[PDB]
Amino acid sequence: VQLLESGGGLVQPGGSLRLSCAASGFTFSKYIMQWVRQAPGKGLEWVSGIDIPTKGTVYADSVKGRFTISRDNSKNTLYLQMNSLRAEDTAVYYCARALPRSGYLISPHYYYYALDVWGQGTTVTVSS
Amino acid sequence: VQLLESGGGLVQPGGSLRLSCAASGFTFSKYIMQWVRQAPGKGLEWVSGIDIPTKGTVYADSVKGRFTISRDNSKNTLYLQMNSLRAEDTAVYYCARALPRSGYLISPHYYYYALDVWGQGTTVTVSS
Amino acid sequence: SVLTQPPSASGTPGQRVTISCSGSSSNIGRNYVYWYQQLPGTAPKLLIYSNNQRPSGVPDRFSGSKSGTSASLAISGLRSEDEADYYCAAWDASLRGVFGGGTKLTVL
Amino acid sequence: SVLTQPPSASGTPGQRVTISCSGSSSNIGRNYVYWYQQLPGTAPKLLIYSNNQRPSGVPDRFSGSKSGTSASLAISGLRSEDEADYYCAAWDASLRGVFGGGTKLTVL
Amino acid sequence: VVGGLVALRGAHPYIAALYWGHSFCAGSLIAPCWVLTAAHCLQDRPAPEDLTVVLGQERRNHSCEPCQTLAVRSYRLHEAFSPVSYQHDLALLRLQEDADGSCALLSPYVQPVSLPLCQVAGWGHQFEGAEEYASFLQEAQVPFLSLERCSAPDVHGSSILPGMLCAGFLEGGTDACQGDSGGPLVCLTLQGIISWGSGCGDRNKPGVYTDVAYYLAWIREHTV
Amino acid sequence: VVGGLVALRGAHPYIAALYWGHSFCAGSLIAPCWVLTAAHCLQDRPAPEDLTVVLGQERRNHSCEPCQTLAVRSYRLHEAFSPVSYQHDLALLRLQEDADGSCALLSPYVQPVSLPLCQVAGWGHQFEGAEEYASFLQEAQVPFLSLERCSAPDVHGSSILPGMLCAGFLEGGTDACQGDSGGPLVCLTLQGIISWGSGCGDRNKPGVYTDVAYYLAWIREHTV
Ligand SMILES: *[C@@H]1O[C@H](CO[C@@H]2O[C@@H](C)[C@@H](O)[C@@H](O)[C@@H]2O)[C@@H](O[C@@H]2O[C@H](CO)[C@@H](O[C@@H]3O[C@H](CO[C@H]4O[C@H](CO)[C@@H](O)[C@H](O)[C@@H]4O)[C@@H](O)[C@H](O[C@H]4O[C@H](CO)[C@@H](O)[C@H](O)[C@@H]4O)[C@@H]3O)[C@H](O)[C@H]2NC(C)=O)[C@H](O)[C@H]1NC(C)=O
Ligand SMILES: *[C@@H]1O[C@H](CO[C@@H]2O[C@@H](C)[C@@H](O)[C@@H](O)[C@@H]2O)[C@@H](O[C@@H]2O[C@H](CO)[C@@H](O[C@@H]3O[C@H](CO[C@H]4O[C@H](CO)[C@@H](O)[C@H](O)[C@@H]4O)[C@@H](O)[C@H](O[C@H]4O[C@H](CO)[C@@H](O)[C@H](O)[C@@H]4O)[C@@H]3O)[C@H](O)[C@H]2NC(C)=O)[C@H](O)[C@H]1NC(C)=O
Repeated sequence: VQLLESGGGLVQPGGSLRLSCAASGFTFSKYIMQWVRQAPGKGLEWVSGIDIPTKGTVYADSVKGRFTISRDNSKNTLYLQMNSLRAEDTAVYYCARALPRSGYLISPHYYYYALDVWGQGTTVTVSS
Repeated sequence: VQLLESGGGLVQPGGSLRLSCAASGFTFSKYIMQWVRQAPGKGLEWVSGIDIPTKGTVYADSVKGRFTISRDNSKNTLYLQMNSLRAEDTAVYYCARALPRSGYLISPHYYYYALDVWGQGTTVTVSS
Repeated sequence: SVLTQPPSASGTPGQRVTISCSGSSSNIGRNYVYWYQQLPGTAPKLLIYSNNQRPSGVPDRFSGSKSGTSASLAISGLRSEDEADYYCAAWDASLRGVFGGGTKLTVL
Repeated sequence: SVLTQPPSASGTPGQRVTISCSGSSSNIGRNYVYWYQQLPGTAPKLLIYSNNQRPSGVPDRFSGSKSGTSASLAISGLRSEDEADYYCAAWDASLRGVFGGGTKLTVL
Repeated sequence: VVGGLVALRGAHPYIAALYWGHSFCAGSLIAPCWVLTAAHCLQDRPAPEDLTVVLGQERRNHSCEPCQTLAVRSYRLHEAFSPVSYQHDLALLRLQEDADGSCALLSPYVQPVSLPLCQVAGWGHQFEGAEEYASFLQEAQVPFLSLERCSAPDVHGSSILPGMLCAGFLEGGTDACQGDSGGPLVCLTLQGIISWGSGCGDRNKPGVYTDVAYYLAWIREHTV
Repeated sequence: VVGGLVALRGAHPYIAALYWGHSFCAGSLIAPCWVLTAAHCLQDRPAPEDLTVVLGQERRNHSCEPCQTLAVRSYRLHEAFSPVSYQHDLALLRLQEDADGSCALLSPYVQPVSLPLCQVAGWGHQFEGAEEYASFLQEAQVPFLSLERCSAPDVHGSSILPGMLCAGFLEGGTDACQGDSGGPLVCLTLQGIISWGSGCGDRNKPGVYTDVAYYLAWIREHTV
């Protein structure tokens, strides 16, 4: 089980950028895929999620209307289209998975809605 | 879960007798039904079994060809037709159930091929 | 098939006694072992299944082990309520459940 | 939603420290709480899920509890390898996973 | 239902069977055009045109003379349902009216259950790791458990949220299991919806239901 | 298969799917007219006319162009199979010849596996209490475990009888599960038949197989 992020770099303010998260070692269909960003010297911040039950796609209010998260299940990869990147979007963007809850039984073997596996992280710099 | 035996009594040697075991509180279709006899002052002795996997009906050598075990699943009852009852067939006849093994998984909840539930026992006397 | 058990055993309350069962390669060494307890005038009660597993309601002080063609039952923290008949059980090649001779456990 | 955490915490090796998380009735009092540890320069690591459950590989010395709108994480048998960032997590009414501010645990 | 018994032919005329794709769960006829089930049955949000409702049934997915097959006009998950915690785990199915506006025909085998010695029924697993559903509809007697016993640290702790209830034994044995989701708990009145449980018939782990009396106003508002 | 992965379309051409009634399990094509499976699959002894064998398949019970449906002439459970202990847990299926005496047509997707880095495959439960079978054929890498580790008191003790073997991890995770019975363990040669296991992916409880090399003479004698 491995997650690999890519697409980070230096962007001018107001620009655009797209992130990628390649997945290996697990079925990229039974898990919720998320973006979490780590601004330098700050804490974690949940950005986006996909295939969340009772929802289609959830965005944080700070990135709503500018960020788009999508999947390519055939390529086993996760995308994050970031537009209108303002100054405080600088962070280390993480890609993580969470197992959704399915039916009657909850088992200690399976870790529901917990971010058990993360990626290394890709650095996004928005500076002029 | 309850098992009730009936049909015991005093029989002349060479006679015939039929035992009954009414079942309640459990499905009389998913369990192996057995007869075990307790001769006075002796130990246990397995007599007959029905719906044993890979077999149809198993008899002890001491009762083979004289005893017939059968079911009435609609009546939830178990029978034991005893014929040519000789002298050392005197015993307290017990009716018990055992859960068969089904597939890949063995669970601590379910007690496979173990005689977990018995009956009170019915007394058979073969004397002249 | 047949299973060999000591005719009787004795013990003092609070002690630990062992009931042993001896079999062959067709019943015990090839299959599980089961233990049953029978108080006088009552039906047998399941104690051990799968050579080491206890049904719910049976105290942890009853222990069973299997080693090849021999099986044993241990009763630690012996009480006066353990005076009963103990039988080992198995199934032979043609299924056909088999019982041991039985052991008279006495609590002195 | 937002979760409130102390900025930092301190401890001596072998001691027991507690990390507390404070929330509202829409995230913590209405849903599970999760804990993550992040060493410097590394990705976060799952510590606690379902307010008290540990993933395999996490030592038993990490304990989590939830009581209403507040949650806490305890680290007993503190070692020098526990110097990390600790975050509480939850999901709000519109799912949308929420993270706490983070606590700087120092091993002195 | 682990540790249960085969129900009689006309024992639970209010139970409903829901089919879509390869997925199945149960429900409760609370009105001629209304079936009440669990919100987590339909949390993947299938189309209402993909849903099949069978009323009057005894064997799972077997045709019978009293069986009644119906389509679903629409369903309404609870607006506050949490897929993470399974709180507000209830949904309402609206059945499809025929030409003369009759959704379900009442019969000795099809009959709605009233809204507010408890009994649980379903076609779920009869054993904890069962490979197949129960062919016959199983039933079981489970006592109602107090909320203080629900929220005990050794039983369920803080997982018990408002709107939930416990039913079963702290010693294990008889309980609901996988495949019983959405099924009825009748004490007759509908008192629970089979919602979730950690294991099937474990000690100190009884099944958790949806307190139907907690959501009476929601049901009355959204069944008009 | 818990903790496994979706197999490729032409990854396991030797795997077979067996259907009768509502029952299902897997197998291994060892010859054009011979399928090797578990004895406990067929311990209730259904009629050979009730058995359906599908070769070349990827989705469970879904028709495909390379799929091949075959009837069963007869099956032979092992004469010493114990339903109590699951020893000698293997059976042989004889497929039905057509007019010109060809049982299975060899193709890139239908191919027998040879008889004597281990891999286990099946359509079983992907989670311990799963409600449905795996739709896609799952695969997993499981190491072979030593017999001394098999018969350890903390792993399996005296339950490991001659003819059995272990495969998987003592830490849990990846393992076989319910629904995988009779499936292959290939290390390619067939080295095991998915036989039994106490739990799915438990710590110190790896899955138990049938040692195919232990029964080579039996297979050679009863496949002539
Ligand atoms: C048993 O479960 C069946 C579903 O499960 C499958 O089958 C079983 C045997 C197992 O193999 C299981 O593993 C499978 O997954 C269930 O089948 C359902 O039966 C109903 C019967 O009414 C079907 O509804 C009819 O559908 C046709 C066309 O269906 C297509 O479109 C729908 C809409 O998306 C798709 O979901 C389907 O897959 C098809 O692609 C309609 O033409 C027809 O309309 C008529 O009836 C309606 C309602 O009465 C009227 O309003 C109309 O005017 C017409 O008069 C039905 O709507 C349903 O498609 C089918 N589902 C599946 C997945 O096959 C079966 O009913 C269960 N039986 C029992 C006894 O419980
Ligand atoms: C999927 O699984 C099917 C079985 O499972 C059921 O269906 C699925 C969809 C689920 O709903 C599940 O829950 C159900 O339990 C399986 O169905 C099988 O398909 C084969 C197709 O060849 C059928 O065989 C044919 O049977 C007919 C008549 O069958 C009757 O008699 C048999 C014998 O006892 C009974 O078992 C049946 O129940 C019927 O009562 C024969 O006429 C026919 O003969 C022809 O073919 C043979 C062999 O090729 C030739 O020798 C002859 O000369 C003829 O040319 C077939 O033998 C089988 O009955 C059927 N079983 C069931 C239970 O329905 C299906 O194949 C699976 N599909 C895939 C892709 O895996």
